[PDB]
Amino acid sequence: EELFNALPQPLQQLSLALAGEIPLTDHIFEQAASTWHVQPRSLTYKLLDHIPFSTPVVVPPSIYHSLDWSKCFAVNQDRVERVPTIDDPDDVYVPNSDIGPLLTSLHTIPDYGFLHPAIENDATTLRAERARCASTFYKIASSQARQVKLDPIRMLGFLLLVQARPRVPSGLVTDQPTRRDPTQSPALHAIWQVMQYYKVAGVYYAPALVVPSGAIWWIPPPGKRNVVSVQYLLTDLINLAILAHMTDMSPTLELTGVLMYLRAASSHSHAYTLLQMKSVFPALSLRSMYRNKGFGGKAPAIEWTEPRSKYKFRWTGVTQLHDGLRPRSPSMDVPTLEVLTKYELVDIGHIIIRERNAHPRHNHDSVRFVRDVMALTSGMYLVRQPTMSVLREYSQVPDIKDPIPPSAWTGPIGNVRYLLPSVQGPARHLYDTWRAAARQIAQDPQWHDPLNQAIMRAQYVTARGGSSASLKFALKVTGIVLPEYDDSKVKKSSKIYQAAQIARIAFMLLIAAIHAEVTMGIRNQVQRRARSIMPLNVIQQAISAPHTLVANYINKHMNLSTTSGSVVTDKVIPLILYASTPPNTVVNVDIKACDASITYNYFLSVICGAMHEGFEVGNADAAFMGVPSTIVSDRRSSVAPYSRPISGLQTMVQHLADLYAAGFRYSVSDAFSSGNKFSFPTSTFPSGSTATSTEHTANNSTMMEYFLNVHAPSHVKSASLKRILTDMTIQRNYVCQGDDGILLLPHEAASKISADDMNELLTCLRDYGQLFGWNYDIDWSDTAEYLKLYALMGCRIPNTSRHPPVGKEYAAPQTDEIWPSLIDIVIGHHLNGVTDVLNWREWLRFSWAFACYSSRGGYTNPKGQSFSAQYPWWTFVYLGIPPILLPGQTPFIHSCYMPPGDQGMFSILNGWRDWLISHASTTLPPLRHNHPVWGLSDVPSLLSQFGVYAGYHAAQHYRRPKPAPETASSDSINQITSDLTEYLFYDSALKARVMKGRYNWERLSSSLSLNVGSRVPSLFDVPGKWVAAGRDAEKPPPSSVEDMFTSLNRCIRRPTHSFSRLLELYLRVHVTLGESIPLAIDPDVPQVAGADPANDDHWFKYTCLGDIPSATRNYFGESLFVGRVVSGLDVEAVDATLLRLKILGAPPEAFIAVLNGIGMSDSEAHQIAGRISLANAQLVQIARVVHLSIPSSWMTLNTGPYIHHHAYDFKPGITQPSAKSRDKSIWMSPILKLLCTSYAMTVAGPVRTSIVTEIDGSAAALSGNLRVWMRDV
RNA sequence: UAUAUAUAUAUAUAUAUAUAUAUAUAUAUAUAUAUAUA
RNA sequence: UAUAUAUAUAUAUAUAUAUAUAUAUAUAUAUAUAUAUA
RNA sequence: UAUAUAUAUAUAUAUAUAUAUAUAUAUAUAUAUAUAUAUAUAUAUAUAUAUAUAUAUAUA
Repeated sequence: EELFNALPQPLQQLSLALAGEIPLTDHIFEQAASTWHVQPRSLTYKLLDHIPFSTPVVVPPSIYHSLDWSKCFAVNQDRVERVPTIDDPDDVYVPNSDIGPLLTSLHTIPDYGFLHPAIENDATTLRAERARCASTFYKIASSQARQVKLDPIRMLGFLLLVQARPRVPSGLVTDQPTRRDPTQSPALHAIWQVMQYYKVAGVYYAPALVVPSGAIWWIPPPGKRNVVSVQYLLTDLINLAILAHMTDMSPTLELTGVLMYLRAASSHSHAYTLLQMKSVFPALSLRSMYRNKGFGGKAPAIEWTEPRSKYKFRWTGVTQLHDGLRPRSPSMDVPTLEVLTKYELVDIGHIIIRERNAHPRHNHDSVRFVRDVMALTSGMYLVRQPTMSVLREYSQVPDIKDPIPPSAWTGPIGNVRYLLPSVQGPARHLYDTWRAAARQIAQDPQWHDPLNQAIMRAQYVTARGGSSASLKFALKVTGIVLPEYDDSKVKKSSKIYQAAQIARIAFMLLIAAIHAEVTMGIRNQVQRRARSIMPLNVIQQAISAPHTLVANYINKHMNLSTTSGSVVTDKVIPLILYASTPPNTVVNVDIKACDASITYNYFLSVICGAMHEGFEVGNADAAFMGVPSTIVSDRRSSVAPYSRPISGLQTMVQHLADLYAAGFRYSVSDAFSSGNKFSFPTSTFPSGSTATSTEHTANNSTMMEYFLNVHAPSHVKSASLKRILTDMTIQRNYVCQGDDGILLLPHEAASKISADDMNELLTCLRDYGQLFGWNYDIDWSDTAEYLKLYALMGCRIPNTSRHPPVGKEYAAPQTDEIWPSLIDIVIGHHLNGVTDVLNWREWLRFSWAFACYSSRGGYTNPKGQSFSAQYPWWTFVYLGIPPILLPGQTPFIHSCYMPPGDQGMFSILNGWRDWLISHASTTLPPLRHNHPVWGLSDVPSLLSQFGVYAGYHAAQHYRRPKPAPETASSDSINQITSDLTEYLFYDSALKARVMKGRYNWERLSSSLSLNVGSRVPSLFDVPGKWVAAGRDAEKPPPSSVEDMFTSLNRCIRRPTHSFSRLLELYLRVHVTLGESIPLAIDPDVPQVAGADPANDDHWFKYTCLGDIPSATRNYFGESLFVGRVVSGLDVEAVDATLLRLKILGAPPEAFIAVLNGIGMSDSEAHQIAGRISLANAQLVQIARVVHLSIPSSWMTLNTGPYIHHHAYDFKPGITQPSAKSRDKSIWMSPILKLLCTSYAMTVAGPVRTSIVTEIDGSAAALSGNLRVWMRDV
């Protein structure tokens, strides 16, 4: 491969290491990283010359047809709009224009350019129209290019490097070498052809270059001109090329994707063109697979347990597939082909359909094909001008087909109107439901509990926030002089900052401020319009409390919130799998825009009236959250009007209804556009975070229930449909979360419902939603779409396109981040490639290349010095990336499921133990006195020679700079503290409780001499945590950066030869692997697409353990003792301390002090303390006391039973008696089991039984040291 | 000039039957290559 | 040279899918004729 | 409306006193580490004295 010869020497070495030829070393690790940072990026394109492509792809010159930008922008009413070219009002995206004329030249790199300083000045100072339009166009065009985790060229360099040389085979019988090869990929050939336009003297000038402040462009010569779309096309091509290789797809499918992108790029508005024909691929493949005759195969047999509210499922065998079970819904070929005819891409459909017809039976190949084809959709984070986005989304109002007549209301109650009893229909149903819930909320001593009140107030504060300026204005307007703490370096717009200002003020004085402006933000998306973030101010968030509370009660006490408890997201996995099984018919539904359709004229007025009436049952004089009862005029009786008191809850409703009727008033201040901030109101619900899911899920459930039980039976025609539609209820037939929803039909007896009845049913539902202005957007394709998860016949399909390898969202014109953060990006990037099942061997190779580039970085003072550093590669091992090849071992023996942290280290060393010991003896002189785990052979020196300690400690170092304090600012720190504590401790009982607990605790901890300095979670530190978070949200000063680099280097250079005490002790255990465990399911049945004999290790791991989490006796430790806690503190810290105390045998008052330290009253403290026992605790619950946790990668596997009865901590016939844990086994055995299973999961291949065989020291010695360490911390 | 109904012709779509072509799967025969045995 | 296994090609048979042609039925559009109304 | 004088209030500057916070220096106490000195114990080396053995020289 001449390309391998083209690489420079260090990169050739790195490629050899990645191929598994040689063990990786820090030396070559640096040489590769360094040289990448010094050579120009264009050379990566230069590498493409040495690929003899043989693919049938032609790049039409139609691409280079820049449409003039001047006609794509205009300003009216002093705002820069997009003025769409086509008559479609949605063409509001970046056009296809030549950016060239707007460029100057840089002094550093003369070839590339940036915006004219003249243009931006005139747009800023003169507000000149054309200047502003040019600026806006330049800003957004640059931003669209910036939507990548790093420069795409670097990723392309990674792909070439790994693909430059075939990987060496391992000894495994399932290690199939790659079937795909270069010179056959249409993507790379396409990149070659298109890039031929950008060379002048064989130099291959990149069309653009991304920088921290955005992206720069190259000035074209007089002959040529660069269209911004080309850059986007390159990114899509590179992303597709990487994905195709990792997914190992046929070149034909990649060919179709290339043609797909080219056609989109040829026309104007590359983004808009792609967006229009988005769903073509899933419709062609996923929605229509088995609509033929030769159907068959094996399918999972999943059963839903009787208490369906618990969402518990059981795998109970397999089911043979046959024609009677084949999908009933019509295919999707006709509409898709009709759409494709518009863009004359019918060939793509013909190719896809013909290829699809080669999979008549459901098996691994079929789903693998589906996974690959669905991976063809564009992975670009689309971005448009926020001004257009806000103008296009919130300009919608629902259309009600039968409005509530005005005569249907009673007389006013000051603001609200009650609903007349004579009114029926869905509105009546909605009214009663909310009213009933309001009644239940009304009398509930759960509130007025001071602890619960603390939870609600604390829930309102986060590091982020907004609308602070509106807050300061509104209160200053009403004569309220708020405090300030600027010297305490914390952002004013933080929700924390405004909360501190409010602490002292009597609440009712603030009531006028709730009718104030709210700022807004935008977050871009991959396959849809960008999302919206609308953070209310703290006061508004407080007022809306009743709305949330009632919604919560509706959810938690009707359909159990339809999984909106979100305890572990994986509970939806078995649900959709069950929903997609052949015996069941499922329908996917979701509100078209629930945020935009909920409104006051129809919905909120009804809810407000119901809540206000529902609160009538209760003491009319009972203040709630500092809101006192007031007098309101009642005008229900025209003959006898009067005024009566109303409780604080009702007063809240009175104002809340007023606000909703007035409509939200937003203020847009987009930065990408130029000087165009303004404010306009809308009825669109905020819906900026999970706090909105409760309301929409409640209304979603309510309307669905009424439709099923009342509207549909009264209106449908088919008698058979009526027969099956009856005996159906939401609690066992429907789930939802926000707009999203799933509806599944009762099992038709050995049969399926007529599509005719389905059409009748679906039609009526659409009309039902049309009544009150909900577009239901339903579909029926015998698949499962819920929370962006896809299941087909009980097999999960990872939609990889939603996690593009290169793409990353950036919501601001500047990246605003520092170099070390890139490491965390790499770690998160790699995990997705594990969550989604890719070719695990090749994905690992690519990951290391990414890591190598990220391993190095530098910084420069605003005026002064530069700084630099880089990590030894062992860091990434500690961070959770398996090594490819260790010295003395064979490559590719470590599975991706290897746990991060100490566990991964221990497992690696445990396997590597014997070779290290023997090799150290030959190579080095013995150490001077005996070692606990090692002999005299002195492996630690060898590890230092490998730089293991350097990497091990380097990964421990922090990666974000720290802000500095000040003393007059500390007066503000105290002022900030005092007020935060004041806001937290509204009453006095909590303060007395915490103070008593803290005083007793330190007294006990010192006098009993457990230890001193134990940072125990307590409420007094919660404000401190808030303050630190608030100060951290600020951009750090350069001095902090310099401290980081210096500290990091010193930590790297310091010669240390010891791990943490825990890892040192963990090495004392010897673990061995026996035979394979009995299988969970039939290996024939596919469960996750791509986890097949080709991708062996995933296929092994899933097959052995089974995917369905089925903790019938374990419950994965979710039964934490402290169900109710305040924000800021960590439950996982609290229970760990409690168990640690219990193991240490502390006296009960120690528990009492600790519990009282977090607000628990003495009585409940005793009650809680009594529950603490080593028996009822779960394996993971107790094992976490020493930070032994379950890796996130395991959350999709049924590891419970294995850990329970497959990891033998003491097998009688194998273990040495020295390792017998004896009585301490009650808390020793879980630790050993966790270590054992971690090692077993580390190695590749099938899961084997794990057995402790020996502890070098006695088990007693191990337990004693552990108790010491537990007492120390 | 227009609307409605009926008949006839032509075009398009859907269903069924027959013929031809192409693709895929399975079986059998023949040829060629590679491996093993004699 | 023969046997056995694997791969590829060609021929024949059977099944499935798609396309094209012809026939029949149904729907829609257009033209022409006839009737009725304006 | 203005000027001059006196009194009172508010703001700004400067000086002095008191309180609180932060930094620096000095003193005292306590803990830990290192060095040195003195005493006691054990080991090793060297020197001197006495006894015994062996070798060599001289005398009888």
